[PDB]
Amino acid sequence: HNCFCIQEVVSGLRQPVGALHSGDGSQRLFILEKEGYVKILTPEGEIFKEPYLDIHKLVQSGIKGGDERGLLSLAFHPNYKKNGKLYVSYTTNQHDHILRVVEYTVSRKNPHQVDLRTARVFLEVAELHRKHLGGQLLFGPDGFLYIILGDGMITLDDMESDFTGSVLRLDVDTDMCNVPYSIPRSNPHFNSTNQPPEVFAHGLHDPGRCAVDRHININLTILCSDSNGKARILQIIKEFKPFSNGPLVGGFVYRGCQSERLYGSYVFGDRNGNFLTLQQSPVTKQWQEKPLCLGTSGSCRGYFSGHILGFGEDELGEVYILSSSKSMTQTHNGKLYKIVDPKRPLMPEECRATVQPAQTLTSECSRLCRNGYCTPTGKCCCSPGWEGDFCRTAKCEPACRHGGVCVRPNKCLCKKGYLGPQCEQVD
Amino acid sequence: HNCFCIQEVVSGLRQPVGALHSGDGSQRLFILEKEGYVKILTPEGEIFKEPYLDIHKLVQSGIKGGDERGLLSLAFHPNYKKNGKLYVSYTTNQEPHDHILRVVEYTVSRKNPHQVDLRTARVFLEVAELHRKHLGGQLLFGPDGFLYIILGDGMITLDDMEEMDGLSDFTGSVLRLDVDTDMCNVPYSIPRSNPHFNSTNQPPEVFAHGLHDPGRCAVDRHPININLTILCSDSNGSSARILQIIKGKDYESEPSLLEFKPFSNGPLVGGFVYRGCQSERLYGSYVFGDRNGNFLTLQQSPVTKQWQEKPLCLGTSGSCRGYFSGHILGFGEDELGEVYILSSSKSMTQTHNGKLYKIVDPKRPLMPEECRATVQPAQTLTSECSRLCRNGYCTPTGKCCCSPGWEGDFCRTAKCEPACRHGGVCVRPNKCLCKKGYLGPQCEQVD
Amino acid sequence: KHNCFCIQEVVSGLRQPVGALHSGDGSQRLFILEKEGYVKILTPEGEIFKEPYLDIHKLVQSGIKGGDERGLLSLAFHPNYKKNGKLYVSYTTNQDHILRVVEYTVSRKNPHQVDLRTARVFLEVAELHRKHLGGQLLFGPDGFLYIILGDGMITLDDMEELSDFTGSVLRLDVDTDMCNVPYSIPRSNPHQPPEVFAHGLHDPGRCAVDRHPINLTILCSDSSARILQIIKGKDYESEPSLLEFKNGPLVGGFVYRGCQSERLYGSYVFGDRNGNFLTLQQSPVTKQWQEKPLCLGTSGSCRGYFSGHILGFGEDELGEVYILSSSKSMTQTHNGKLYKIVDPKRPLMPEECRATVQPAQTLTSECSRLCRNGYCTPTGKCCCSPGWEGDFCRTAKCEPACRHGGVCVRPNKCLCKKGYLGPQCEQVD
Ligand SMILES: O=C(O)[C@@H]1O[C@@H](O[C@H]2[C@H](O)[C@@H](COS(=O)(=O)O)O[C@H](O[C@H]3[C@H](O)[C@@H](OS(=O)(=O)O)[C@H](O[C@H]4[C@H](O)[C@@H](NS(=O)(=O)O)[C@@H](O[C@H]5[C@H](O)[C@@H](OS(=O)(=O)O)[C@H](O[C@H]6[C@H](O)[C@@H](NS(=O)(=O)O)[C@@H](O[C@H]7[C@H](O)[C@@H](OS(=O)(=O)O)[C@H](O[C@H]8[C@H](O)[C@@H](NS(=O)(=O)O)[C@@H](O)O[C@@H]8COS(=O)(=O)O)O[C@H]7C(=O)O)O[C@@H]6COS(=O)(=O)O)O[C@H]5C(=O)O)O[C@@H]4COS(=O)(=O)O)O[C@H]3C(=O)O)[C@@H]2NS(=O)(=O)O)[C@H](OS(=O)(=O)O)[C@@H](O)[C@@H]1O
Repeated sequence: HNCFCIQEVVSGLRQPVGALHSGDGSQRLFILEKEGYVKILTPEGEIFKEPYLDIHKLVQSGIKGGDERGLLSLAFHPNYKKNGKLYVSYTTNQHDHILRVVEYTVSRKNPHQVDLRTARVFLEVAELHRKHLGGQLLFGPDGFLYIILGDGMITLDDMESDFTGSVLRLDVDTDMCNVPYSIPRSNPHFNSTNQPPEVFAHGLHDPGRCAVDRHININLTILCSDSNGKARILQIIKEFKPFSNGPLVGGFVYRGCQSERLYGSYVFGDRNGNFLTLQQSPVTKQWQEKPLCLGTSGSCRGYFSGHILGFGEDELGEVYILSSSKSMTQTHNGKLYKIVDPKRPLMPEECRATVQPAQTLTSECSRLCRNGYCTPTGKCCCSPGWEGDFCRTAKCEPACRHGGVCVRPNKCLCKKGYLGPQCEQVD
Repeated sequence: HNCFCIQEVVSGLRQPVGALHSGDGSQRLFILEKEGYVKILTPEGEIFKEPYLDIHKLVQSGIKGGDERGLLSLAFHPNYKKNGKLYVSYTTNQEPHDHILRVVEYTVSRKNPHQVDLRTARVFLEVAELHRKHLGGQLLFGPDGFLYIILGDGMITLDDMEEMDGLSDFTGSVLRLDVDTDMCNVPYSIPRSNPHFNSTNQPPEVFAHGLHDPGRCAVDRHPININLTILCSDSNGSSARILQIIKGKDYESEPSLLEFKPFSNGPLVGGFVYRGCQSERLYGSYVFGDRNGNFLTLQQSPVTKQWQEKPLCLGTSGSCRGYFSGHILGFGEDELGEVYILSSSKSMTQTHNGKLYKIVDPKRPLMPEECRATVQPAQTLTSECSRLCRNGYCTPTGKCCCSPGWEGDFCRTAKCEPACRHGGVCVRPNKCLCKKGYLGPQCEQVD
Repeated sequence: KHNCFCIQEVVSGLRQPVGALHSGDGSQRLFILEKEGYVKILTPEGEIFKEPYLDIHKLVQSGIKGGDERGLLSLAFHPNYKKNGKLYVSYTTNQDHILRVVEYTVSRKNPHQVDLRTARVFLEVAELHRKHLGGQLLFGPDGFLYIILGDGMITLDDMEELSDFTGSVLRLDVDTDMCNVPYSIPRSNPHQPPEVFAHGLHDPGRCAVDRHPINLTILCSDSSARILQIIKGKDYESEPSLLEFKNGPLVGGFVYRGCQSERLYGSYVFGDRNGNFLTLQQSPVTKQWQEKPLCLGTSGSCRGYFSGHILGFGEDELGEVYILSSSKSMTQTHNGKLYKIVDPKRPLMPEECRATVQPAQTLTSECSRLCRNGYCTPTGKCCCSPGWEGDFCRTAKCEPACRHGGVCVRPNKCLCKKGYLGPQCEQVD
């Protein structure tokens, strides 16, 4: 057989929706739980007791299976190793609910938990329903943040926002302390003032997890599965197939090292673990499906528990399955499964990488900027009432007098003998 | 009424940390900048363009407020007018540890009395440091002629010591070295009066220990039947305490000479003993002050011999004002004995506008008849050592210590080992200039 | 150099300071004059108020070239300013140009700002050139206003006309009740136009004015150096200096009547552009004038020099004197400085020189409180605007008069009784 196999890595999870790495060399795997938690899995296989991110109070999650509200996606800044920037999309309530896209920053004190005080709202998408929400975040090799939103089943209500069913592309590397993101010049509606500049492409309804090929001859490829009504696949570069009888969870482009034959393949799978591969003809540019099969080889088995909720990718490129059921949710037993090529060793010699354990932030901005926030580029944006280079000097208007010092905004520390808000009074 | 006043002398300084004179009669004031500069203020009120000392590349200085790294202290040898010797303590990181607190000896340029010859650096001590607070390192000479070094505890915990990675037996102690030595191996010798000079357990340099985060210490010279008095402010952990320094005491287990809750604007920056001339009433008094210019006087009860704090007030009299800009960073004393405060703020640092302020007694003239002194302008080095000793270094006493490969009274003759042969001349150490007919590194072979 | 004085910097960041003075209201404020047309307040604690005391830089024509004397020239506070808030200002404007002397009044709402609407033009002297302008304002111990004007004109220019006032010392009485003319002529004036008290000056520096003398004394410098004593009805053309001395010509002078310096009391001090000072003192024995040099020397922080060139002098309410300096370099950098003269032989605050600040109060006179449709004379009489009459000008005047019992509410506006129409209620309905 040419089949692959599924190996259980961890269990005891709650409604896992995805997993990914930070690209800092630490080979940590960050697991997303719908209720609003992000947990760390170390390379030795331990789950840290303290969540990396706990926002379950902010997050509105649904009870019933099929309620898509919750924590949707996470993307680490391409330069997270130096600036500790990460991005999160979740649902909350204030007009049913509102889909947020927020930036967070890792604690300068602890590289394994996020400083919750560093939240910055980037986008707030008004939502009217609880399905077709999308919410995937990813960075392209251009360095830009892509946001993939469903349509939220809005149509006649649209006549009465404007971001649903589109792929947004923001530039998070801005110096303007006014706006959290700037629009890249390449966007199709930059400075048009008729369509939103953030919109890069539209027309999505209920997209699954999109496969992201990163490859020279082409910069970036995003393939999405989509099921408006009972499936179709869509390409964004720099209707694609008549397959039937499926509802696809999503897909990935395998760039791992354990499987030689799977390299470069687009893999898609449905709720029940039926996997297919997509192959484009370089000659005819037409897409074709071949099933990918699972079979048991010792410990790694040709099956897994429950239903697929999302996919994972570690820093070495190996891909994962995240599963749960209605039985596994109340029992608090979601699982993380690795996809293995049983034809190949578990650690082929060429696939070894040395763990570089995660270090605290070393950048000049995080170290000295305290009365404001740090942009991903490093500019320290001061809070109101501060103006230093790192916002360390307070502003007092009117100025402190009789030698007073402006210690905090509009607060004068007077010398003995001088009173009043600006030390203007004598005796 | 009975207040003092504060007079601005110069501005445009960069994070000044202290000021002092060289005792050579020139009435120059040397101002210390944290980033690693020493500037000269002439008696006529001029700041020289060229710094007296520029070691800002050597110096590791800190950005954060509360980051104490930088140029810490300076002390002129008691005989600087004759030998041009000065001592400097700064933090650097060029040699495990966080940074290293060095105490170095420099010597004024023999061509220019207003610049120090940077090539004459001699490292005396290198104290490994682990943190960036409680590390203050004040340098001063007592009337014994010895160099006192006052080091904080560098916030080094007891478990840090159990590894003894960087020896740092010196933190939290007062070191006392004898710099007037002739041994060219060691830079300083230990005075026999030291309490541990033979003890193989305690360090011989340690004169007293038990300090944590001491401010600038007041140095009375009695210029009261005792030879030496040194008072330091100290923060045991907030409830500021003041300490008298006497041979071989441990100030975790020694009574603090006074304890008073702070004024809440800041802990005590430090203090001085006023031996100036402009103010009659202030003579002999111990003054201490906090970050915000709250000044105290220490007065002993003749009845109980107990010390007590008494406040001093500031008030405006024309140009002389009862306030000043920013926060106190350090103190100053000129050659006539008048005391100064150096101030800066967060706003004054980026503007590069630290200031030097003179403390004035407005009840007295600015130049009372008796306080007049004649300026003796600084002269270049005339000592026999600086003039003739060229292949080595000069000890503060005058002995010329040769570099490896040199000998002579003033190290003027090179050494060749093995010696040059057949009339050859030893021109540089281990280089023979042979006469024609004789070859080889020592002219040993005959042709 | 045992007897020198010293210079202590008080404030900087000024722009072309030309003088400083106090208001004699007990507040110990020091009012600094900036050439471009500003007057700034320096508090005794050494602060400069953000808002100027007087901002007339739009009205003022000031000069660019070094040696162009146009700008704000002088300021003098009325001797009773604490009660009536009257001040006088001399500046140049061009509507070559015209040297104006105007009266202002401190805002009834704010004692630290001048009500710009209370201007009263007293004199308008036509000028033809930009040098030799003088224009010093001062009140003598007689209570009269003295105005000291230079002359930048030539005889050919006189015939082509305009100013009967240039090169004279005018003496006006500002304490008048006549609402027609802003000033009346004192009977003692030698009555040249009646305003002239003495004439014949050319290019005078700042004149010293002694108080606490039995006599009246005003000394002026004039262009080795020439100094003049001013007396009623005197022609100073071709008149010798009091003494011969001798280096720049003299900027001006003052009489030290301060308290910090014992030895300097009663002396006249003069200085040139570069800080070379001389002193004139009358001998108590023979009443004769005598010259003594005054030197500057460093005493610790107090220094025997200063930056740039002297532009004018200052005097605070306690009588201590000041130097105002700038250079061609300090003007572009916008860094003029105010320097205090100190006697280092004496304490900075001698026991006997202490005075308590009486902070400035809003106007309390009956006139400023009740006179609303006119202006207040320094005496207290309320002078009505056209179309108003009465003790406090509170009753409007209607011409022709209102008829049929109508009430004259606003000037030439009748409030008619029911049954009567028209601008004077002349028509019956
Ligand atoms: O403000 C205030 O005040 C408020 O507050 C609050 O409140 C709330 C709360 O909260 C909640 C809770 O909470 S807690 O606390 O408790 O936690 O509650 C509430 O609410 C909620 C609830 O729930 C309710 O209400 S009440 O009142 O009632 O209670 C509601 O709910 C709802 C929902 O919402 C809806 N949805 S939507 O979307 O529309 O909106 C619905 O649901 C439905 C649907 O359908 C679904 O869902 S989802 O999610 O998905 O969307 C589900 O479904 C299901 C079904 O039904 C079933 N069936 S049965 O019959 O069994 O029943 C199943 O399935 C099935 C079927 O049939 C199929 O399927 S399908 O898809 O098609 O449908 C299939 O078929 C099959 C067959 O069957 C066979 N045959 S036989 O015969 O044998 O059977 C064969 O043929 O085979 C086939 C196959 O086929 S295929 O497909 O495969 O080809 O299958 C079957 C089976 O069985 O298997 O199942 C499903 C699933 O399930 S689950 O579990 O997931 O669910 O569901 C449904 C139902 O209905 O159930 O509806 C619901 C109900 O409604 S009513 O009417 O009732 O109203 O609402 C909710 C909400 O959310 O709200 C409360 N309220 S109150 O007022 O009451 O108080 C809140 O807040 S928070 O914070 O919480 O948020 C709010 O409200 C406010 O704020």
